[PDB]
Parts: sequence; structure tokens; C-alpha cells
Amino acid sequence: TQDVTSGYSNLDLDLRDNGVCVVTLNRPDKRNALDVATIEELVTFFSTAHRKGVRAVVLTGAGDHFCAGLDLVEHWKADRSADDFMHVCLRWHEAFNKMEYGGVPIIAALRGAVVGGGLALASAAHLRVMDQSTYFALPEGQRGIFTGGGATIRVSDMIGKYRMIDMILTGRVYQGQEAADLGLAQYITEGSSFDKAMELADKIASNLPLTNFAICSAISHMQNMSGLDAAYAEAFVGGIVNTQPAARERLEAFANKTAARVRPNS
Amino acid sequence: TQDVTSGYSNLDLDLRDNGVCVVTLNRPDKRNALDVATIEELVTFFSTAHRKGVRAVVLTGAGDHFCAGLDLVEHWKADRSADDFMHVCLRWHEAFNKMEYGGVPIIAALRGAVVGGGLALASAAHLRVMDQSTYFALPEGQRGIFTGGGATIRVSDMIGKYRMIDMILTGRVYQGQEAADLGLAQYITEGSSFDKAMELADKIASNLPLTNFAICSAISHMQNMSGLDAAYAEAFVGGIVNTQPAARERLEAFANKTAARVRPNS
Amino acid sequence: TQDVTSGYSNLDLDLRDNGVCVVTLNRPDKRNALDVATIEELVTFFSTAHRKGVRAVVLTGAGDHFCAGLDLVEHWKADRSADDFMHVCLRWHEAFNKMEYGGVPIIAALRGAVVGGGLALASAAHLRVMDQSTYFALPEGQRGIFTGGGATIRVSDMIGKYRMIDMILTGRVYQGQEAADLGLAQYITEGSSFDKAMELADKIASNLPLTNFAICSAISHMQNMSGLDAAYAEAFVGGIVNTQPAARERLEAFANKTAARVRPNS
Amino acid sequence: QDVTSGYSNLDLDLRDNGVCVVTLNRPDKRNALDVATIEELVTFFSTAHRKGVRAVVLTGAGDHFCAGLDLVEHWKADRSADDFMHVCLRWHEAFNKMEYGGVPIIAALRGAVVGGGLALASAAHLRVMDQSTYFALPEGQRGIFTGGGATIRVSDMIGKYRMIDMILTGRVYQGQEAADLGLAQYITEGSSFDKAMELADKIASNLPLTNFAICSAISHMQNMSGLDAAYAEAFVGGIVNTQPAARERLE
Amino acid sequence: QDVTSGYSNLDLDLRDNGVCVVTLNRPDKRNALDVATIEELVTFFSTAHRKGVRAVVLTGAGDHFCAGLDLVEHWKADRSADDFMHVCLRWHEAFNKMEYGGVPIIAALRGAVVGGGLALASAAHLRVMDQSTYFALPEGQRGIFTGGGATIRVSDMIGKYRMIDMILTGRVYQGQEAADLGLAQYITEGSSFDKAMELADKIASNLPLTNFAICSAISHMQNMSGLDAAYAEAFVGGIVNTQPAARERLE
Amino acid sequence: QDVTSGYSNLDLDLRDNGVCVVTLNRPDKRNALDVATIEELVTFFSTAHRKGVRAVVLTGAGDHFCAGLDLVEHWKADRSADDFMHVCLRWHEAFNKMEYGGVPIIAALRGAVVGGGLALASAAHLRVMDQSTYFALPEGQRGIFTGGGATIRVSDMIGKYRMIDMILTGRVYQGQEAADLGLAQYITEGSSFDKAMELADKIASNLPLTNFAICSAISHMQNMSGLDAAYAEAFVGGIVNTQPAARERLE
Ligand SMILES: CS/C=C/C(=O)SCCNC(=O)CCNC(=O)[C@H](O)C(C)(C)COP(=O)(O)OP(=O)(O)OC[C@H]1O[C@@H](n2cnc3c(N)ncnc32)[C@H](O)[C@@H]1OP(=O)(O)O
Ligand SMILES: CS/C=C/C(=O)SCCNC(=O)CCNC(=O)[C@H](O)C(C)(C)COP(=O)(O)OP(=O)(O)OC[C@H]1O[C@@H](n2cnc3c(N)ncnc32)[C@H](O)[C@@H]1OP(=O)(O)O
Ligand SMILES: CS/C=C/C(=O)SCCNC(=O)CCNC(=O)[C@H](O)C(C)(C)COP(=O)(O)OP(=O)(O)OC[C@H]1O[C@@H](n2cnc3c(N)ncnc32)[C@H](O)[C@@H]1OP(=O)(O)O
Ligand SMILES: CS/C=C/C(=O)SCCNC(=O)CCNC(=O)[C@H](O)C(C)(C)COP(=O)(O)OP(=O)(O)OC[C@H]1O[C@@H](n2cnc3c(N)ncnc32)[C@H](O)[C@@H]1OP(=O)(O)O
Ligand SMILES: CS/C=C/C(=O)SCCNC(=O)CCNC(=O)[C@H](O)C(C)(C)COP(=O)(O)OP(=O)(O)OC[C@H]1O[C@@H](n2cnc3c(N)ncnc32)[C@H](O)[C@@H]1OP(=O)(O)O
Ligand SMILES: CS/C=C/C(=O)SCCNC(=O)CCNC(=O)[C@H](O)C(C)(C)COP(=O)(O)OP(=O)(O)OC[C@H]1O[C@@H](n2cnc3c(N)ncnc32)[C@H](O)[C@@H]1OP(=O)(O)O
Repeated sequence: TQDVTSGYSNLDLDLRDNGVCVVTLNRPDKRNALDVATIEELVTFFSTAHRKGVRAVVLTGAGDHFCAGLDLVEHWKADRSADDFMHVCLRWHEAFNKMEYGGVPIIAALRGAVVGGGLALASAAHLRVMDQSTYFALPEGQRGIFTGGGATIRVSDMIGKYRMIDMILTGRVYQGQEAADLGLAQYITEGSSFDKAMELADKIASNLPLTNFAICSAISHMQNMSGLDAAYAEAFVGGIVNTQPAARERLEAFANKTAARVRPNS
Repeated sequence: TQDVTSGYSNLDLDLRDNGVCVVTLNRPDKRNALDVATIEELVTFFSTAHRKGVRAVVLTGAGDHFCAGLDLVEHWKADRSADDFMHVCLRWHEAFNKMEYGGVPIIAALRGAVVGGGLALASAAHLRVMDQSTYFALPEGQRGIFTGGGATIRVSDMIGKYRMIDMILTGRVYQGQEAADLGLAQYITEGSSFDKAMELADKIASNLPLTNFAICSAISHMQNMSGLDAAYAEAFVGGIVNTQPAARERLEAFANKTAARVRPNS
Repeated sequence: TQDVTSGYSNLDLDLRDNGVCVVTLNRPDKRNALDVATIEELVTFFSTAHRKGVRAVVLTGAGDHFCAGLDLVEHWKADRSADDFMHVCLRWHEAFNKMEYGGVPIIAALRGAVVGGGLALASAAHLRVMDQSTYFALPEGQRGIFTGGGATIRVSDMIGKYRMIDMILTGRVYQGQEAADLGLAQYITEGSSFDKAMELADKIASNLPLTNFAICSAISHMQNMSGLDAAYAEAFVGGIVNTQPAARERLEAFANKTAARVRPNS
Repeated sequence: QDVTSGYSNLDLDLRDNGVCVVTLNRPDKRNALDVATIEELVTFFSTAHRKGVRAVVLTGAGDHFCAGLDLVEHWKADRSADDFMHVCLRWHEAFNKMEYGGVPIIAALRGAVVGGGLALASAAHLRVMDQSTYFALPEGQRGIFTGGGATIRVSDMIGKYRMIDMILTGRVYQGQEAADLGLAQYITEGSSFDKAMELADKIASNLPLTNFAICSAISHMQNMSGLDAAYAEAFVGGIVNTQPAARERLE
Repeated sequence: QDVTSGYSNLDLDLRDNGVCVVTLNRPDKRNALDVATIEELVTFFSTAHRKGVRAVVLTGAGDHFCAGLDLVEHWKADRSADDFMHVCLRWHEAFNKMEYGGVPIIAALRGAVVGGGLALASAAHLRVMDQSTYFALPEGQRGIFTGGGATIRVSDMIGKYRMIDMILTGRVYQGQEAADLGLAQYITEGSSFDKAMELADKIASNLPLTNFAICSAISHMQNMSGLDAAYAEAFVGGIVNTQPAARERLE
Repeated sequence: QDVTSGYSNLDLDLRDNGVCVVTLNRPDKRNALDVATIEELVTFFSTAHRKGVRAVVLTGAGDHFCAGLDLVEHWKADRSADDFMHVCLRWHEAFNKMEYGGVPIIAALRGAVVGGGLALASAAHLRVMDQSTYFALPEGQRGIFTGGGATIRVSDMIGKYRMIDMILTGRVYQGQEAADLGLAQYITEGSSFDKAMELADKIASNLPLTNFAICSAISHMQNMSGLDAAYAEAFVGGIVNTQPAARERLE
């Protein structure tokens, strides 16, 4: 009742009765820049969310901008050595890898700037919902530096290796329907991206926990290997998930016609 | 004259004089659901199609719907153990991997529902032709289960890892021009997808057998490795294919101007 | 002052004062077909461009067509053995791999035909700028042969494995906005693709050399491995690039508000 | 007859506990592997698991396990590069079905295990050699690059650089030195066939699924980054270790 | 207390030079690894680097290093396939943090290093065995497929085919033969604990960053094509070899 | 002069059968590898195949093969992390051209084969050691992480965990123990140079293409999943095994 949401500071957490937890970056006056303290909180939260029973996460940023990326001021002031910063990057990965492979569905509800490490963070979620104020960029080059948080991997998977290279090499900005179509977000709304993210999250939370776990962890792992080896692994995932007792009621519903068929959109 | 098309039951096969074989899933009253028997026939057919001389395959489903996926009723009734079903999934892979890496051009002529394992099957073909009635989905989650047939691999290659995840996580349906543009099918027609698939197949069958074999097997293998190692392999594929005696007539046609040049579309 | 641009023949080279070097395929009467001599010049140029101080490359073709691909006449006449041609393909890779992983930003300014090995060459650049006369194809099958220059890898990364297969299997041609949207080029202009490429190149040359080097070499390498291992490598790239002394002035500019913020497009 | 009939170049003997002895049977040609024999290996190893075979003891009739690819057939066929590339894919189909098929294969070696014969031996999970057994890739000296995935499997057995040494120089290994190198896990002073049968009978008394996973998943996981193989392994362990037959054995 | 308190199944002793002795402490159950012990290993190895631990000497209390996965707990829990798949992921979390965590781990082995116990030992960078130490994956005979990534790490240690042999037959290795096979880099006639401490003290006197790279980057690079690992290595070398502390040592 | 001139730190001797002796020639500095020497290795190994070199015997002038990276130059240059990362990429360019270049390289070792010197030796296909030869990665003790892809190649030669042991502890190997470990395929009681020449002359008498494939494809296939390497191998076999020169040899 407070076990999941207590003890944090840079993050604000709200656990709903159906197991959907709203995780809000809460440093709006700094445009939710990710400093080392905030990254450690993300590591802590995503390291235990699955075992804590969280069914889905709606990730958002307080204020008008999702996330401005690496806290550039903390970085500049720290005057870090290469090894000091390499270690900081490894902490980002511990958090973001836990998000991607952890097994808990994450839906990012975007607004305003989703830039640099902020796009890296949005990319670590399974689904992204953008609104009319949302824009994307990897402006790192302007600051004289490289990106991080696995953006070189995830954004390449989202929009194509060559478009990812274009974004960081030129600082090109994308927004609106063009951004959605490019692959920066699966959903675009005329209204509240938060409300749309909550709708998706609630539906996800009503599905089977094991099935969601597999979807949210196995697919990313299988992209990392040869498709011929991935197929063998997929068969074992299917073996466990498809024979689970909890799905028999749904299988029976299909056989007795009480369950809905798959129809084209209206 | 009957060697290629005899001995089957769930599949109907029609071998045309130019070596194009039409393979039709033939359980329309069950919406061509893939039960274990049907999968074994696909294993048998694609395991020997290249050596039998088949030049191209037009894969289609009898009735109004291409394929409804895993036979859910057989699955539910069998009340399978995890290992029993893992083994069933391996049979699906034997068939679908033979389709993808086998070297025989496969063009799927889609109509209606292309869902779950049915999309997995369509994804195992090189080319997909959709019509105005065609719609796509990975509704597995609704049934409480995971997908199979390598859909996590192939559909991710077709539309992007994150869109593949979106489809199975949310049950999102795609159709029409939007589906084509997303990458679910390379061709969309206002008319008969079968006639369009046959047109593509006939043109393919008129090209060189070795060249088609390489195109239909080597490209998928090269995506499975580092691009630096793939390049070395590509050079050996090019070495064998590009120096084949059968292509010299075409090379000569280009040199003497009797062959057509590459021009923009009209 | 002539060290970078002297000693070539099939290539014309022009080094601008800001370190941008214009590399022009110069066999317009042969539509810039890539024969073995031209490939060796590309090997020589891209093998040393980074150490020579070249900041960006604008790659283009003299005449109305970017590049017609493999010199088919030289190939036909040579009546090569499989090993002879496999060796020729390895020379293409030495050049194109040096382009992709070499660390020097390359922007291709396309016009007319970008076909077969010509698309392979355009694909080896980081950015592609197309104009209204530009069209793309992998017509190799028509000539009875396979593609090369890593097109099976790079074009698959650009437009999707299945669209790459479609292009070579059917000889399908793409042009205009449709080509740009498919992923064949990140930029499309109503005017001069060369002028647009120069604008991009000049901006790129004004960024930090180490940062550009990382962007132009590390991202391609990281796509070749599992994302979990790639993340560790990304942290070391970030460690070196993000703590470089040359970027502190830019970081300071952001902290004191003298640097521009990231805003949506107008 | 369902398991043993249908082969001309292979001799099969199915034992009552499910161990099937598969004997290469062209002793007059030292069991050289021609396209027809390769196709029989494709057929046998594609169906053995589903036909109920619990383990296979693979041996060569005569004093020599296998003299390699049939060079007489190769020379007579005068194959083009593409014709031979296709022949190589058939060799891989047979050997891949052996390695990833899930049916434990124990090779009982004797005499020459050379060229494609070493590729065949390497496709088994276990190898038992005797005091007459020797290994080599002699074809390199005559301009041939060994096929059957020997470059893949022998590198895993003895190390990439020792594999390069064998094909580049034709170096021969035998006796205890070969066993210690990694060419065979078992070396006997007596019958390699009898030792292989001892191993096969014990393996056949274990659970079908457990042997299936051991004989297919490990090879697949070795092709992956260890960080992704870990995840796949959890699902393999999840299915194998909670099977009812295993619980009974714990009890 | 910041480093040593917080564990029930592990006994910890932090030495003044930063070497931390981590002792598996359920001697009465031969240090069988139950879910609770695995979670403690996850916690310790997730934080050791940031807590300042310079090297770890891992040992088992009693005469036996580790008897493997706790089969008593497994049998009693009567786990479903998904329940056990989740347990396996926890084992991987602990062992992956050990292998890629960047803190040098030296295992001081004694007696039985079996099943999941061999998986644990393999997760260390270095292993020191004594004259009583033996290695085996006996669980296969009772229908169990070894977890903890043993199929991954033991294949790197002794070769894929020797690893397949161990799990398929339950074959036991000990003494000099085991060391030569690759099961342990060091074998002693005396105390394996004292030899491990000697190794750990020397390692602890080296630079933190250099040890960190050695103990995380090599495993990551082995998961890549050598052509891409080369590029990553250049950046590792770039950071490690230009550190101020290293320059001082050159001088 | 086309093959042998153009180098200052290397001494070259092209024999009539195409074997080229490449001698590291800074004996006064124990052949330490400075940036200039590395660039010469890049040049030689980038062109050897196309210049017609049939095989290379690589040795170090003096009693020691190679003392490693030139630490004097490193200390004086006071390199930044990016400066040194770039130096590392040059080392990889040279060693990658050696490993995948397709020209057989046989290293004749003597004395110290240490640090970057072991990385260089590992870049050859074959290594011949004598009774004075020893191997070590001593730089780790002074805070340096070995470059030149030693973590990649030495892991393939002796196993990832033995490679980690060498860099983490500075452990030295020599004599028969080093050969058995996998540091060298050949050990001689006499001249390692003469034994390397014997090997090189035999290799040079084989077909150019066959040696080219052996010396480039095997390393590339080891970077792939075995299931995809199989397919690539079929095309390598298709081209190599149907060459006219090979047919003649069969006949
Ligand atoms: C693991 S490697 C990762 C590499 C990276 O991620 S590099 C980071 C790339 N990101 C950027 O370049 C985005 C920088 N920020 C902006 O462009 C703007 O602040 C945005 C468009 C996000 C919002 O514009 P606004 O006009 O609404 O706000 P600003 O006036 O620019 O900033 C408001 C406050 O947020 C702070 N802030 C705004 N991004 C800040 C920030 N990334 N850091 C550290 N303080 C920030 C900014 O400094 C200021 O602090 P303060 O009032 O105390 O001086
Ligand atoms: C390797 S892991 C793979 C995982 C999967 O692939 S999971 C499968 C996901 N697929 C689905 O959820 C699609 C289920 N089917 C439907 O939604 C509809 O049947 C569709 C849209 C395909 C067609 O709708 P229709 O209204 O035209 O037909 P239905 O009335 O729903 O079904 C007609 C007959 O086909 C049967 N059928 C229709 N899909 C059937 C089916 N997937 N199985 C087994 N009988 C089926 C359905 O049960 C019924 O049988 P019968 O008249 O004897 O009771
Ligand atoms: C590593 S594996 C790689 C595999 C490949 O890359 S296969 C190559 C696939 N490319 C093609 O099939 C394109 C062939 N060329 C054309 O289709 C046209 O020439 C294009 C559309 C580029 C231009 O059409 P044009 O009507 O403007 O020119 P043409 O009259 O067709 O050709 C003009 C000159 O360029 C020559 N040329 C035009 N492509 C030539 C060419 N690819 N070779 C060798 N001479 C050429 C053509 O032969 C002729 O030479 P010449 O006047 O001395 O006879
Ligand atoms: C996937 S790429 C792989 C490439 C390769 O494997 S190339 C081949 C590699 N193998 C060899 O080079 C082994 C060559 N043969 C031998 O070493 C001997 O035959 C061995 C040691 C196995 C047995 O010696 P024997 O003195 O007991 O018998 P031979 O007199 O040498 O051979 C007896 C018969 O077997 C035949 N044979 C013996 N290897 C034959 C063969 N690889 N082919 C095709 N007929 C053969 C040989 O031709 C002869 O046929 P015939 O009675 O009609 O004259
Ligand atoms: C990631 S998948 C991995 C799969 C596995 O690892 S499966 C297990 C593999 N390991 C084994 O099969 C080793 C089995 N045990 C032994 O071989 C012996 O216990 C050894 C040689 C280690 C020590 O022999 P001892 O004669 O000195 O002691 P035991 O009398 O055999 O065992 C003493 C106590 O430890 C317990 N124990 C001893 N292994 C126990 C155990 N793996 N679990 C759970 N209680 C155990 C054993 O049950 C008993 O508990 P208790 O006093 O309550 O009866
Ligand atoms: C890709 S990252 C790789 C990292 C590394 O490789 S770091 C270096 C690893 N190698 C070593 O630590 C070996 C250090 N040297 C030795 O062990 C000895 O020199 C050996 C055993 C090779 C020969 O001993 P000697 O007693 O016969 O000769 P020395 O008196 O030790 O050295 C003779 C000359 O070679 C020089 N030298 C000897 N290694 C030199 C060197 N690695 N650099 C730069 N000058 C050197 C040494 O400085 C000296 O120069 P000088 O006459 O001007 O004083």
C-alpha cells in the first residue's frame, strides 16, 4: 500500500488499484533532466517492479516537457574523467535495460521535448504515446557530445539505423504526424497523451501476467540473435505461455463462440 | 506430372507449366487454421520444393480468409503439456524456416484475416500481396497466449520491433493502405491479390534459377550476422552467381543495347 | 594543398577550405559504372580520408546519373571465374566498409539512376540527398546476377529486409517522395541535391571532429551485436566523447543560456 | 521396419531400449560419403526423434570410420561452383539435423576419421576413439576446403587455431594426444563400439525431454550472446525441470 | 557494516585492502542454493562495485563448496513451468552481475562443485581447486537440465562438447585432469582458500578501473563478432590506458 | 623491390617460392611496437595478397620476438583518451588485415612474447615456439589493458577464462605447458625459424585460393551463428572445390 511508491524523491509514483503504476519524472523546473540521482531511482524502481506486482507502467514527465535528457549542468560542473562518465553511462543502462527486458509493460505519455537522453528514456519503454506538442531530437552534437542510454540501439530499431544517424549527425527535429509515421511513437493523439496511455495501460493490465511478461522481455532478446536460433527460443517461450492454466478459460471462450472474433477496424 | 502435387490433403496444390506452384490452405470451414496435420504437410512440401524444380510458389487460402492462425480448438482440446507444445512449435519452425531459407520464391496472395500464426505464415513468404478485404493482427494476447512461427522475428523485420510489440501487446488491427505502408505487405491491389501474385510469380519464374535461389536464401542468412562478416559471405554468393554461364546471354544483351535500360516509373 | 586530391583519375576531388571534400565519380559517358580501377581509387581515398583531415565528404556523380553500378561490360568481357569475381567483390567491400565505418561523414548528392551497385555505393554513405530526377532499383536479376557492395545489408537497414528482397526479386523501381518515405534517402529536394548536400556537409564540418568520428563509426558497429553488449560499448564511446575538453565550451554555453534550446520546427 | 528400412548405404539395428546403431555401409569404398549417402543421413536424422529413437551409435563398417567426401563421384561429376554449393547445403542439412535434432549421437570411431569423415564425426555429440583411430583434414593439400561444417564444429572441439592448423598443414592427430586435444571425449584400449553402446544405453535410460534439450539447446545457445542465451535457458529449464517424470525421479 | 551486514545465508568478511570474503553459509545443507540465497547473491553482486569492494574470495562453508540448486525446496514448492522459469531468471541475474559486474571474483573450491554449484563456480573469473575438489553435473541423470548458465560458462571453460558430455553422462572430473581440462586455472596441494587470498590480494593492489575493465569488457567482447569487438576494445583501451593513475605507474 | 622496399622498422626477405620473411627490426628496443611500426604492418598486410606473397614467416630480430606496445613513446606522447583510442584502431587495422587478409602467416617465436607482442603473435594463423619462448600480459600489473585484440584472439587460443587469468594476474606460460595450453601449435627443440620456414614452404606449394579461403573464411565464420556459417561455407566450398587447378590435383 506504500511499499511500491515510498522512498523516492525525483520520481513521483502513483499505484492504481488495477496494478498500473504512474511514474512521473518530477523535476519540471529543470525540464526533468536526468542527473545521477534520478537515474539511481529509475534503477531502483525498474529493478523490482515485476516482483512487486506492478502490471503496467505509465511513464510521464511533470510539466510541459517529457525529458530534456542528460543533466548537462551537473555534467559540466562535475568536469568528469572519461572513466567517471563511462560509469555514469553504465548506470543509465542498468535502468533502461531493466525497463526494456524487465517484463513489465511500459507506456510513455509524451508532451513537449523528448530530446537526447530523454528520447533514450522514451525509447526504453515498449509503447510511446505522443500529443500535438511533442517533438523529438538527438541534439547531442550541438553540445559537442555523444548520446547514451542505448539510443543508438533503440532509436535505430524504432526509425531505422540511417534515420537515427541522421538525427544525431544533423540535429534534425521531428514532430506531429510525421514523427509518428517515422516510428518515433506508435500512438499520436489530438488530446491528452496521458489519458490515451492510461487507456492502453488499463487494457494491458487486464491481460494475463505471464503473457505480458513474455511479450515485454522475450521479443527484445530474440532480436539479438540469429533468427534461426531465435526460433528455437521462441518455441520454448510459446511452450510455457501457451499451455498455462490461466489461458484455458480464454481458449474455451473462443471454442464456444462467447469470445469476440478479430474484425477489421470501423 | 503428379509427383509434386499428390499425397496431400489439407493443402491443395496446382503446378503450372512454367513451374509456378499454387499452394492453397484448404480448410475454409475452419478458416484455414493451422493444426498439426497441416503444419506437417507444409514441412513436407517446402522441404522438397527446390529439389523438385518448383520455380515459385503462390501461397493462398481457400475461402474468404487467408489463415486464422494456430488451430485453437485442437490446442484447447489437447490440453498440452509445455513440452508437448514446445515440440509443436518446433514443427512450425521446420516449415516456416524452410519457406524463408529454402531458396524458392514464395508470394502470398492475401484475403481477409491474416492473424496470429496466420500472419506468421504470411511473414515466412518473401512477398505478400494484400487486397481491400485483408486485415492484420496478432490477437494472441486476447486468447491468453504467445505467438509463434517466428512472428516475433519476421514481423519485427517487416514493420519494426516496436510495432510488432505494439501489435501483440495491444491486439491492434491494421488494414488497407495503412497496412501496406507499415510494411505488412509490399503490394496492395484494388482487385484480385491472387492475380497480382500470379503476375509477380510468372515474372519471377522467368528469371535464372540460381539467381532466384540466392536472393531467396542468402539475404535472410546475411541479416543474421555482423555486417562486416556478412560482406565476406556476400562476396562468395556474388562470385558464384555473377559468373554463372547462364547469365552471359543477359550480360551480352546489355552490352549490345538489345536489353532494356532501367527507367523511372511512368 | 594537393595531397588529398592528386593522383586520381576516375575520381575528381575538390577539397574546400572548411575540410569538406567533394568526391565526384567522373566517367559520365559510362554513367559512372564502377569498374575495378574506380573501386581501387575509392579504396585509396576512404582508407586515408580521416587521417588526412577530411571533415566531411559530398559524394556525387558527374553527368545526369549518380551511378549505374558494376561495370557490366568490363565484367562480361573479362569472362571471370567465380574466384576472380569473389575477389573483385572483396575490393568493393574494402572501399564501402571504409566508407561506413571509417568515421568520416559522407553525404551522397543523388541525381538520376542510383541502381544496382550504384545503390550499394549510395547506401555506404551516412546521408543521401535525392532530387526530382532520382530513381532507385536493384536490376541485377534482369542481368541474371546478384547484387554486391553490401547492398543486401545496407539497403535492408534502409528500407527493411523484405523491401530489399522485393527490389532485387522483382526489379521494382522507386522514385520521388515515395522513395524518400520508404527510406532510400533522408532528404529530398525540389532543387539541387548537390547544394542541399553541401549545406548539410558544411554544418557537419562545423561540429567536433571526435564527436563526428564516433557518430560515423560507432553506431554501425553497435547494430552488429546484441543490444545488451552494445550498451556496454556505447558507455565507453560516451565516456571518451562526452568528457572531451573541446566540448566544454558548448556545455558552458548551454549552462549560461547563450546557446540555443531545442525547439519544434516552424 | 519403420525405423530401419529405407536405406541403401546405411545399415541399421534398432535395439529394444531405443538405441539405434547406424552403420555407414560402403566398406569397400571406406565409407566415402557420396550424395546418396548424405541424403540418407538427411532422412534418418530428420525423422529419428519423431520415430522414437532414444539414442544413436554411429559407426563405419570395416576398419575405417569414414574416408570423407566421395572424391571419385566428385571428379566424375565435374561439378560447377553452383552444383557443388548445392551439394554442400545437403551435407549441412544432414549434419545440422544431427547436431540440433535432439537425439543423442555417440560415434564409435576406428581407423581413419578424415576430411568429410571428421566433419561427420564432429556432428555427433559424443565421440569414442580406439587405439587405431586417427584424425586429419588431408584434402587441403590437394586444394580442397573441407565441408560439412568441420570449420565450425572442429573449431568448437579443438579451438579455431588448431582447426586452421589441421586444414592448412594436413597435420594428423591420434592416440591420447588426439583425445587431450578435444577430438574425442572418450578413448578406449578396447572396443570403441562397446564403449559407445555402454554410453548410449545409459543415455537411453534417461528422460526423453531432458536428452532432447541437452542435445539441441546447448548448441543453439552457443550461437547467441551469453546475455540472451541466459534468458532462453530459463525457459528451457522451466519446461524440462518441472516435467512430471522428473518430479517422480526426485522423489 | 555497510558491506557485510544484510545477509542470512552468506557470511562476509571485509579485509582492510578491500578484499571481501563471501562464504556460502548453509554447511548443514552443503550450501545448496535456494531462492533466498540466490537473492542475497543478486544483492551483493549488484552493489559490490559501488560499495568499494576491490575483489571477492568466494568459498563454501564446510568440506563442500556447493551441492547445487536446493532440490528439497524445489520438490516441496512443486513449481509450474513459469514459476521455475522465473526462478531461473533470478539465478541468471545473480551470476550475470558476478560475471559482468567488474569486481574480480576468485573462487576457493573444496569438495563437491556440482550442478548449480558448478554454475556458481563458473560465474567467478578465477577458480582455485584443491586435492579434494571434484566437478560434475549429476542432475541430468535425474532428468534435470542444469541452470545458472552453466551451459554457457562451462562451454567457454572446457569446450561445448565436453560440457555436453558432462551433462549428458554425469561424468566426474577431479585433480590435475580437471585443472588441465579447464575447470579451474589453479590447483593447489595445500589450502585453496589461502591461494585464492594470495591471488585476491595481488589483484586488489592493482588499479580499480583496470580490474573493472578486465572483469566486464572481456566477457562482453566475447559475445560479439571479433571485427566489432575490436572497435569496442579501442575505446576500452582509450579510457583505461590514459588514466592518470596508470601514467604514474609507468613513470 | 615492389614487395620488400618501403619499410623502416620491418626487414623483408622475399624467397623465390613466394614466402616472405617479415622481421620486426628494432632489436635495440626489443621490437616494441610504436605507431610507425604499426603503420608499416598495416601497409604490408593490406597489400601482400595482391602483391603475390604466398605465405609470411613473421619473426623478431634478436633474442626476443616482441616486447609489446612501445611504452616509451606512450609515456612521452601523454595521450588523451581519444588520441589513444585512435592509436588502438590502427593496431586493429594491422592485426585484422593479418587475420582476415588471406595470406598464411606463421610466427617464429623466441624469448619474450609479451603484451602487445602476444597480441601480434596471436594475429598470425600459426605460431612456432622454441625452448626460450615465454608468454605473458604483464602490463595489467601496471594498470594497462592489453590492446591489439589480444582479448579476442588469445581467448580463442586458450579460452576466455585463461585469457582473463593472464591479464588479471600477469601469469607467465612457457615450454610444453604453453604449447599444450594453446599459445602455439608447434614447439621445437631447435630453431623455431627453421620449423616455421618448413611449414611456410609446404603451405606455399598449395593452391593460392585454397589458402586464401582457409586464411580468411574460417575466422569470419567463427563470428557467426553456426547455422548461418553453414550456408556461407557452402559458397566457399562451391568456389574453392571446383577450381580448375584443384581438379587437376585430384586427377
Ligand atoms: C547518457 S549521454 C546523454 C546525452 C544527453 O542526453 S545530452 C542532452 C541533450 N538535451 C538537450 O540539449 C536539451 C537541452 N534543453 C533544452 O533545449 C530546453 O531546456 C528544452 C527545449 C528542454 C526546454 O526549453 P525551455 O525554454 O522550456 O526551458 P529552458 O529555459 O531552456 O530551461 C529551463 C530550466 O531547465 C534547465 N534544463 C533544460 N535542459 C536541461 C538539461 N538537459 N540539463 C540540465 N538542465 C536543463 C535549464 O538549464 C533551466 O534551468 P535554470 O532556470 O535553473 O537555469
Ligand atoms: C504457434 S503459436 C500461434 C499462436 C496463434 O496463432 S493463436 C491464434 C490467433 N487467431 C485468432 O484468434 C483468430 C480466431 N478466429 C477468428 O477471429 C475468426 O474465426 C476469423 C476472424 C478468422 C474469421 O471470422 P468468421 O466470423 O468468418 O468465422 P468464425 O465464425 O469466427 O469461425 C468459423 C469456423 O472457423 C473456426 N476457426 C476460426 N479460427 C480458428 C482457429 N484459429 N482455430 C480453430 N478454429 C478456428 C471457428 O471455430 C468456426 O468453426 P466451427 O463452425 O466448426 O465452430
Ligand atoms: C558487385 S556486384 C554488383 C552488381 C551490379 O551493380 S549489376 C549492375 C546493374 N545496373 C544496371 O543494370 C544499370 C545499367 N545501365 C542502365 O540501365 C542505363 O545505362 C542507365 C539507366 C544508367 C542510363 O541510361 P542512359 O540511356 O542515359 O545511358 P545508356 O545509353 O543506357 O548507356 C550509356 C553508356 O553508359 C554505359 N553504361 C551504362 N551502365 C553501364 C554499366 N552498368 N556497366 C557498363 N557500362 C554502362 C552504356 O553501355 C553506354 O556505353 P557506350 O555509349 O560506350 O556503349
Ligand atoms: C565436405 S569436403 C570434404 C573433403 C574430403 O573429405 S576429400 C577426401 C578426404 N579423405 C581422404 O583423402 C582419405 C583418402 N583415403 C585414405 O586415406 C584411405 O583410403 C584410407 C586410409 C581411408 C584406407 O586405406 P586403405 O589402403 O585400406 O584403402 P584404399 O586402397 O586407400 O581405398 C580403398 C577403396 O576406397 C576408395 N576410397 C578411399 N577414400 C575415398 C574417398 N574419399 N572417395 C572415394 N573413394 C575413396 C579407394 O578409391 C578404393 O576404391 P577402389 O577399390 O575402387 O580403387
Ligand atoms: C540451476 S539447475 C541445477 C541443478 C542442480 O544443481 S540439482 C542438484 C545437483 N547436486 C547434487 O546432486 C549434489 C547432491 N548431494 C551430494 O552429492 C552430497 O550431499 C555431497 C557430496 C555434496 C555431500 O555429501 P555428504 O554425505 O557429506 O552430505 P549428504 O548426507 O549427502 O547431505 C547432507 C545434507 O545436505 C542436503 N543436501 C545436499 N545437496 C542438497 C541439495 N542439492 N539440495 C537440497 N539439499 C541438499 C542433504 O539433503 C542433507 O540434508 P539433511 O541433513 O536435512 O537430510
Ligand atoms: C596493445 S596494449 C599492449 C600493452 C603492452 O604491450 S605494454 C608493454 C608490455 N611489455 C613489457 O612489459 C615487456 C617489458 N620489457 C621486458 O620484459 C624486457 O625488455 C625483455 C624481457 C623484452 C628484454 O629484456 P632485456 O634485459 O634483454 O632488455 P631491457 O634492458 O629490459 O630493454 C632493452 C631496451 O628495450 C626497451 N624496451 C623493452 N620493452 C619496451 C617496450 N615495451 N616499450 C618501449 N621500450 C621497450 C628498454 O627500454 C631498453 O631501451 P634502452 O636501451 O633505451 O634503455
